[PDB]
Amino acid sequence: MDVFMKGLSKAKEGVVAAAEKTKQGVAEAAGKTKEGVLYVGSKTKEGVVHGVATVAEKTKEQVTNVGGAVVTGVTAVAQKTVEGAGSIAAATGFVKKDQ
Amino acid sequence: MDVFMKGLSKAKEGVVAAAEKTKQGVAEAAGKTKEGVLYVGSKTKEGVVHGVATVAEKTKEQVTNVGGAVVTGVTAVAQKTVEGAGSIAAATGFVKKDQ
Amino acid sequence: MDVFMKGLSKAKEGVVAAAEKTKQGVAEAAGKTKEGVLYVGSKTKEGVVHGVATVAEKTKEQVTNVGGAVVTGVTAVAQKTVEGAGSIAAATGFVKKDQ
Amino acid sequence: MDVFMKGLSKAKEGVVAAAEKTKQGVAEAAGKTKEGVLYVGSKTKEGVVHGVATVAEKTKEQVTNVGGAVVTGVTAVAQKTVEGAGSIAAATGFVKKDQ
Amino acid sequence: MDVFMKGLSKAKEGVVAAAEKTKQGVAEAAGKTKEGVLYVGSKTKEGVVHGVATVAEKTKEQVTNVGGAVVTGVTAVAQKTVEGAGSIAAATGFVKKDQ
Amino acid sequence: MDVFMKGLSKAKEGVVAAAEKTKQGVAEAAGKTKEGVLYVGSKTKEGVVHGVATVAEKTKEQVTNVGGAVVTGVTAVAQKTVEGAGSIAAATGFVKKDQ
Amino acid sequence: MDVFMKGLSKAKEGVVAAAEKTKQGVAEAAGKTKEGVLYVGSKTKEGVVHGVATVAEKTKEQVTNVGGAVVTGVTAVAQKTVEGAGSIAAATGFVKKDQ
Amino acid sequence: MDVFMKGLSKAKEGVVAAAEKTKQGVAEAAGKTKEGVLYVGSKTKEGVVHGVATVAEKTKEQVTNVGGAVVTGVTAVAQKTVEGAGSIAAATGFVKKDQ
Amino acid sequence: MDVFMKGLSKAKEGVVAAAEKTKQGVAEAAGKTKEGVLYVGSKTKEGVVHGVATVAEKTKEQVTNVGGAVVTGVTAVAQKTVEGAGSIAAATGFVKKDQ
Amino acid sequence: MDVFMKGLSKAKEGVVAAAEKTKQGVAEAAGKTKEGVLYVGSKTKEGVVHGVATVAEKTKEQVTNVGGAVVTGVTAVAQKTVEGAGSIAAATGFVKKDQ
Amino acid sequence: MDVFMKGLSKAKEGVVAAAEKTKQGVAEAAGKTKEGVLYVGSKTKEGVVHGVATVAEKTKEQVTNVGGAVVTGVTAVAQKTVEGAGSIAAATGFVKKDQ
Amino acid sequence: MDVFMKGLSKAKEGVVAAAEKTKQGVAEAAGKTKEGVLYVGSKTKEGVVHGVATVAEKTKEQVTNVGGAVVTGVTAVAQKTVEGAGSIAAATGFVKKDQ
Amino acid sequence: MDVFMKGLSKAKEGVVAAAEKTKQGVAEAAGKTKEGVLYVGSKTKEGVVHGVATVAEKTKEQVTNVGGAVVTGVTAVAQKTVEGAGSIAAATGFVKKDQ
Amino acid sequence: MDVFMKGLSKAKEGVVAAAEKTKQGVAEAAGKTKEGVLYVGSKTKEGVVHGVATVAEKTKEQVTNVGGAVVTGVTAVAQKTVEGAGSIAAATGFVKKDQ
Repeated sequence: MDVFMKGLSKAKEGVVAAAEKTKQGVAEAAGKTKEGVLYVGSKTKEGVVHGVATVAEKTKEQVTNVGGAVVTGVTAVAQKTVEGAGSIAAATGFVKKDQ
Repeated sequence: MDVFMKGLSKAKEGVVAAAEKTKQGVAEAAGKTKEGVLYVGSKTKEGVVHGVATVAEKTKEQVTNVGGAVVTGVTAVAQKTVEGAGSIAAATGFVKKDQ
Repeated sequence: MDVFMKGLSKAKEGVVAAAEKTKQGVAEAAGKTKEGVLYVGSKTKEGVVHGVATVAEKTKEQVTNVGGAVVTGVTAVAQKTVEGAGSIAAATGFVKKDQ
Repeated sequence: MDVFMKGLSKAKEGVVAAAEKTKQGVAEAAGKTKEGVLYVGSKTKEGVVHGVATVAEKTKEQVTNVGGAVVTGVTAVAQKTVEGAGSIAAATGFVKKDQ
Repeated sequence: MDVFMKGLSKAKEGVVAAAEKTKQGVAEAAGKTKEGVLYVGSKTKEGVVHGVATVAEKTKEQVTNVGGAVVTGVTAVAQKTVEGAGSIAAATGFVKKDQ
Repeated sequence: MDVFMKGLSKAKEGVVAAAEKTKQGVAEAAGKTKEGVLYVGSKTKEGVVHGVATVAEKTKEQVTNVGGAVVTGVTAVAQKTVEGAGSIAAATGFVKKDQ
Repeated sequence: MDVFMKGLSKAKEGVVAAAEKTKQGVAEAAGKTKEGVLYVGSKTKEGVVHGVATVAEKTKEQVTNVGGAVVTGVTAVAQKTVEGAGSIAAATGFVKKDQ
Repeated sequence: MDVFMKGLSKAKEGVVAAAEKTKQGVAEAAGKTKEGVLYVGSKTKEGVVHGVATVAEKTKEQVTNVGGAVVTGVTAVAQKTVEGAGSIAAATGFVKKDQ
Repeated sequence: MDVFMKGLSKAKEGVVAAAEKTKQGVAEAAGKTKEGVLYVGSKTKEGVVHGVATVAEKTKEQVTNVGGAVVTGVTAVAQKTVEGAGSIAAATGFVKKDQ
Repeated sequence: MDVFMKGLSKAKEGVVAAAEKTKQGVAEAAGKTKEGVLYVGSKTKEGVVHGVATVAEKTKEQVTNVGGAVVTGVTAVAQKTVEGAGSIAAATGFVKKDQ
Repeated sequence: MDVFMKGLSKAKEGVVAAAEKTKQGVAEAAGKTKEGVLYVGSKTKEGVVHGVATVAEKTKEQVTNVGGAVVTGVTAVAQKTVEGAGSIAAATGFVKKDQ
Repeated sequence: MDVFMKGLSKAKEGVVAAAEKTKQGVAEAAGKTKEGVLYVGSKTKEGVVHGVATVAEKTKEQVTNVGGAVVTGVTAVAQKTVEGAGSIAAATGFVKKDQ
Repeated sequence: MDVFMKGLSKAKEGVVAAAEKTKQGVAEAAGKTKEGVLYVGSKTKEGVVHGVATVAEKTKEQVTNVGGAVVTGVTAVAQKTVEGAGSIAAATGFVKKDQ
Repeated sequence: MDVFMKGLSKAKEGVVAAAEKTKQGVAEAAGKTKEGVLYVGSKTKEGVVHGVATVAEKTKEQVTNVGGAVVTGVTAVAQKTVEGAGSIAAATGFVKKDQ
């Protein structure tokens, strides 16, 4: 009863190798990001509103604007990022050369 | 009953190698970020509002603006970041050469 | 019953190697950041408002602006960051050469 | 029942090596940052407001502006950071050469 | 029942090595920072306001501005930081050469 | 039941080595900083205001500005910090050469 | 039940070595700083205001400005800090050479 | 939109009369009793247990006894309560005699 | 929108009369009692337990006894309460005799 | 929007009359009693326990006895309470005799 | 928006009359009693325990006895309370005789 | 928006009359009593214990007895209280006789 | 917005009359009593204990007895209180006889 | 916004009359008593203990007995209090006879 990602559970010998997120001449934007997160036997409440109550004995109008989580206005621009000749962006996980 | 990521649980021999987030000539922006986080047997409340109450015996209007979590205005710009010739951005996880 | 990330639990021999976040000619911005955080058997309350109450016997209008967590105005700009020839940005995790 | 990150729990021999956050010609900004933090059997309250009460027997308007945590105005700029030829930014975790 | 980061719990032999935060020609700014912090069996209250009360028998308007934690105005600028030729910024964790 | 960071708990032999925060030609600014802090079985109150009370039998307006913790105005600038040729900034954790 | 950082608890032989905060041609500023602090079985109150009371039988306006902890105006500037050729800033933790 | 019991809502003339719970030579017992109760726009939690958690890495048995509300042992006895001759127990709601 | 019990809402003339709980030679017992109670726009928590946690790395048994509200042992006895001749217990709500 | 019990809301003329709890030769007992109680816009916590935590690294048994509200041992006895002849217990709400 | 019990809200003429709790030859006992109580816009905590924590690295047993509110041992006895002939216990609310 | 008990809010003419708690030959006992109490905009904590902590590195047993509010031992006895002939206990609220 | 008990708020003419607690041949006992109490905009702490801490590195047993409020031992006895013939205990609220 | 008990707020004419606590042949006892008390905008701490701390490096047992408020031993006895014939105990609130 094992839960895992990117690995080995029961092996006499093992190798885990990785190369991630190599960037050259890049423009990036993000509102909310979650990377490498584990939840085990826990509660979680994010961007939550419980109760809304609007009561009036006499009035003209009543309105309500309620929101849990909101993301607006994400922009990314890139112009002429790479111009040099012979630019190289390489990523390798595992190189094995034995004699 | 093991929970894990990027590793080995039961192995006589093992190797864990990684190279991450190599950046050259980059522009990045973020509102909220979470990396390498573990929750075990815990509570969590982030960006939460519990109760909203609006009561009036006599009035003209009533409005409410309620929000848990809000992110606005994220921008990234890059211009002519790389111009030199022969620029190299390399990432490797594990190099094994034995004799 | 072990919870872990980037490691080995039960192994006769083991090696853990990593190289992370190598930056050259970069511009970065962030509102909130969390890296390498562990929660075990704990409470947590961040950006929280419990109760909202608005009561009036006689009035004209009533409005409310309530927010738990807010992030605004994140910007990053990069211009001509790299111009020298033969610039190198390298990251390696583990190099093994034995005789 | 062990909780850990970047390490070994039960191993006859082990090695933990890391090289992190190597920066050259960089501009960085942040509002709030948390790195290498452990919570065990503890409470935590950050940016919290408990109760809001607005009561009037007679009035014209009533408004409220309430916020738990707020971050505004984060900016980073970089210009011509690197111009020298043959600039090198290298990061290595573990180098093993034995005879 | 051990909780740890960047280390070994039960091993006959072990080595822990690290090189962190090597900076050259960098400009950095931060509002609030937390590094290498442990909480065990403790309370914590940071940027908190408990109660808000606004009562009037007769008035015209009533407003309230309440905030727990606020960060504003973080800026970083870098210009022509590196110009010398053959600049090197290197970081290594562990070098092992034995005869 | 041991809680620790950057160390070994139960090992016949062990070595802990580190080199941190090597800076050359850098400009840094911070509002609040916490490094290497331990809390065990303790209370903590920082930037806290308990109660707010505003009562008037007759008035025109009433407003309140309340804040727990505030940080404003953090700036860092760097210009032509490094110009000499062959500048080196090196950091190493552990060098082992035995005969 | 041991709580520690940067050390060994139960080991026949051990070595703890560190080199930290080596600076050359740097400009730094900070509002509040805490380094190497331990709290055990203690209370702590910093930047706290308990009660706010504003009462008037008859008036025109009433306002209040209350703050627990405030930091403003932190600036750092560096210009042409390093110009000599062959400048070296090195940091090492442990060098072991035995015969 | 009227909700009521034992009464009149819209009537030019009305009469409400009642005689309740007339007891003679009686024995009564009760565990929990609720009489004449109104709930309007409210929450209510009585005899509630939220969460049950039983976790063991190694053990022999584990059992749990959980209960929300429990009533036990209610008894009533009456013997020869009434022996006098001509005992009367009368109840009347409304007697109207007009001339 | 009126909520009521034992009364009149909109009537030119009205009468409310009642006679309740007339007791003679009685024995009564009760554990918990609620009479004439109104809840409007309120919370309520009575006899509540929130969380139960039982964790063991190694043990033999573990048991738990949890209860919200408990009532035990209610008894009432009556013997020869009434023996006099011509005992009267009368209850009337409203007697109207007009000339 | 009126909430009431035993009364009149909108009536030109009205009468409210009551006679309650007339007792003769009675024995009564109670654990907890609530009579004539109003809750409006309020919180309430009675007989509550929040958290239960039982943790052991090594042990033999562990048990817990937790209770919110408990009532035990209520008894009432009556013997030969009334023996006189011609005993009267009368209750009337309203007697109206006009000429 | 009126909340009331045993009364009149809007009436040209009104009368409120009551006679309560007339006792003769009675024995009464009570643990806790609440009569004529009003809660408006208030908090309330009665018989409450917040947190329970039991932690042991090595032990044999651990038990806990926790209780919020407890009532035990309520008894009432009456014997031959009334023996005189022609005893009267009368209660009247309102007597109106006009000429 | 009026909250009241046993009274009139808006009436040209009104009368409030009451006769309460007339006792003859009675025996009464009580642990805790509350009569005629008003709470408005206030806090209240009665019989409360906040935190329980039991920690041991090595021990044999550990137990805890915690209680918020406790009432024990309430008794009332009455014997031959009334023996005289023609005893009268009368209670009246309002007697109106006009000419 | 008026809160009151046993009275009139807005009436051209009014009368408030009461007769309470008339006792003859009575025995009474009480542990704690509260009569005619008003709380407005105030705090209140009665019978409260905040923190409990029990820590031992090595021991055999540890126990704790903690209590907020405790009442024990309340008794009342009455014997042959009334024996004279023609004893009268009368209570009246308001007698109105006009010519 | 008036808070009151046993009175009139806004009335052209008014009368407040009361007769309370008339006792004949009575025995009474009480531990703590509060009558006619008003709290407005004040703090209050009665029978409170803040912190409990028990720490031992090596010991055999440790126990603690802590109590906030305690009442014990309240007794009342009455015997043959009234024996004279024609004893009268009368209480009246208001007698109005006009010509």
